[PDB]
Amino acid sequence: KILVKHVTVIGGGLMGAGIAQVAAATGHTVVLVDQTEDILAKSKKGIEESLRKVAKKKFAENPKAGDEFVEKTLSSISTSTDAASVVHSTDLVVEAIVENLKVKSELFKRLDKFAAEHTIFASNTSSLQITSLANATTRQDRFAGLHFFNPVPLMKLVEVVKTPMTSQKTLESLVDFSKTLGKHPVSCKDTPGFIVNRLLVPYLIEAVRLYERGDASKEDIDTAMKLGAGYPMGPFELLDYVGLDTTKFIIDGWHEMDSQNPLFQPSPAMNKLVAENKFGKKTGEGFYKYK
Amino acid sequence: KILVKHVTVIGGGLMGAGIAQVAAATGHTVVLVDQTEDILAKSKKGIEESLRKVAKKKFAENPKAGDEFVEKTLSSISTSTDAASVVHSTDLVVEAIVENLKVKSELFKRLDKFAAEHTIFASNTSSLQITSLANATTRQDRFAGLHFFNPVPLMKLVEVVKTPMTSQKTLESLVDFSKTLGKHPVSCKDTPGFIVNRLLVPYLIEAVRLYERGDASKEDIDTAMKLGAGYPMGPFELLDYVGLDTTKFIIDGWHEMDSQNPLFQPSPAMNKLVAENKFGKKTGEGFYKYK
Ligand SMILES: NC(=O)c1ccc[n+]([C@@H]2O[C@H](COP(=O)([O-])OP(=O)(O)OC[C@H]3O[C@@H](n4cnc5c(N)ncnc54)[C@H](O)[C@@H]3O)[C@@H](O)[C@H]2O)c1
Ligand SMILES: NC(=O)c1ccc[n+]([C@@H]2O[C@H](COP(=O)([O-])OP(=O)(O)OC[C@H]3O[C@@H](n4cnc5c(N)ncnc54)[C@H](O)[C@@H]3O)[C@@H](O)[C@H]2O)c1
Repeated sequence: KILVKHVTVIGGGLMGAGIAQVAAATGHTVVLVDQTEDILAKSKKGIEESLRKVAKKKFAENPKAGDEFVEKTLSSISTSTDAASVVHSTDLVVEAIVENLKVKSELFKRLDKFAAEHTIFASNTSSLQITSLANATTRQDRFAGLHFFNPVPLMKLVEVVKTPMTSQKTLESLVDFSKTLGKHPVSCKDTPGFIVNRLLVPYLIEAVRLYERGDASKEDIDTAMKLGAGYPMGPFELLDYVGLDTTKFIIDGWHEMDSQNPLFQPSPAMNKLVAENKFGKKTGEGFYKYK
Repeated sequence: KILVKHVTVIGGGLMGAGIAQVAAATGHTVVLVDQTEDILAKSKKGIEESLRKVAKKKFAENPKAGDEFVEKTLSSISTSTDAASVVHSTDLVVEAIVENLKVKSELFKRLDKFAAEHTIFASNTSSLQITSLANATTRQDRFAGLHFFNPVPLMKLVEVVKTPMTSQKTLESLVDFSKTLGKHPVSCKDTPGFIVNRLLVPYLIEAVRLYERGDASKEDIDTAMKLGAGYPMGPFELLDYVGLDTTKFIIDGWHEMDSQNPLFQPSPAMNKLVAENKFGKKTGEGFYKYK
């Protein structure tokens, strides 16, 4: 196998900035690639802001050590606006840019030409096929899905999505890497939703459907799931936290890849808030209205 | 309305015992009923302990008022082998006997006679229609669902199921009662699974379906939902914990009542297990082996 040391992260937004911070904090050389040197500027700023928040907790009884952690860490993170030139020496490329088949495809198709032979490609896509992406390269044996959860620094889970073409050497390399990140890996097939989302989202909708038929109220349904099922958040809050447009996007996508399926029908009450920019907490209002 | 002071709890089983307990423990004057004397004894003995567990290790400050308290409470819990001889004065009958429509149905048709006027009837059924139980009487406006979660003394939720026949007086009556037990009531129509199980069980099966499909492993699914969703238990752990039969039951039932929904579509894998008495923990083997 291979030991991942140098990690190139493409896309420096929510997920990527996260994957960056974590890879660093656990002693990995990280190159953070995005489109504008200014995007990268803001990107890194946030990572610093997030690292300090973590430092006041992890080194609360010694701020000096705290301040060191942030410096040392944050230094292991370098940036670039052109992945093309920093990938001939990287061990792993973790992609987490716009959820768009066309765009990712071009990126990988291009990167497949520059990255070194041993380099592993991994997409953090929640809804596309890890197989489509992999076939946009001649490196399929070294391509997989590394699906993280937001916020990355906090979520201990990671799904290692394999296609029929992914070699066992690649996996082990990715499972180790994952652990080094202080995360816990679960093996999954290239199927819609992987594990979590496939069992979580259909559930969130059913709760909306149950609300639409008038059988119970939003408030009660949440209270019920939280106190009766032991869930951290009721389905209605959860949807507001992860964002309706995010969820809507995913659900419609599956719905197409299988329209005659009941579990994927569009929740009209859910297409309201979306078509009205009530996406969730991102925008201060969804099923609930936030301060 | 009615301020439920006296209570009758038909059935001293798992649920009955909790209700009986939590009830008396909250000022109410309970009465425990079952079929045999051997039974009634054990139920009350097992109550004591639980009370003490919420005593010995509970009541941090002053330990003293425990064996006193445990008596005050335990002392206000009569016991009969015939409900007919008691419903005469109670003002709330909570049934929690074997999950059988006929059996559960006749009992009610009977008690409807000997019962008092004001008296309210509630069933703790999880898989039957409250409406069809209420019609085994002529007190439909005072018959409702009272659904508790195991273990009663701990789980602080209670689903208050109303039939299109249940009266407003009868609901607020039950709500107040629910609240004076420290429990938090949520209202819901008489639909299958009410709220919780309606949203919980299809997910458990979906989990099992994902496994059967071969997409992932029992262990990974479990690790996934626990670490990614935040759930206390993985779908297969939880299933083995509530019993494959208990779960099989509920599903087949809702399936007959609607065989076209794929949600209720039974899982071969689960029948195969139940078909060879592997119900889970109460057998030491469900999807997992125990000892
Ligand atoms: N946020 C979630 O809830 C979540 C969870 C898991 C996985 N994901 C997946 O992660 C990916 C990104 O999600 P996000 O929330 O981090 O996104 P985002 O919208 O916060 O940021 C995407 C970043 O990608 C950059 N980008 C876009 N096109 C690019 C290109 N061609 N080259 C280089 N950089 C480019 C942007 O400039 C932007 O900073 C998606 O594929 C999505 O499916 C999202
Ligand atoms: N245990 C759960 O997870 C759960 C949760 C909610 C609701 N319920 C519902 O509660 C009811 C009982 O479940 P349980 O788990 O408490 O079972 P259980 O078997 O522990 O308790 C039922 C009690 O009823 C008694 N009984 C049987 N037939 C009787 C009759 N004709 N007259 C008087 N007493 C009789 C039994 O001897 C037994 O002690 C069912 O209707 C079920 O759907 C169960």
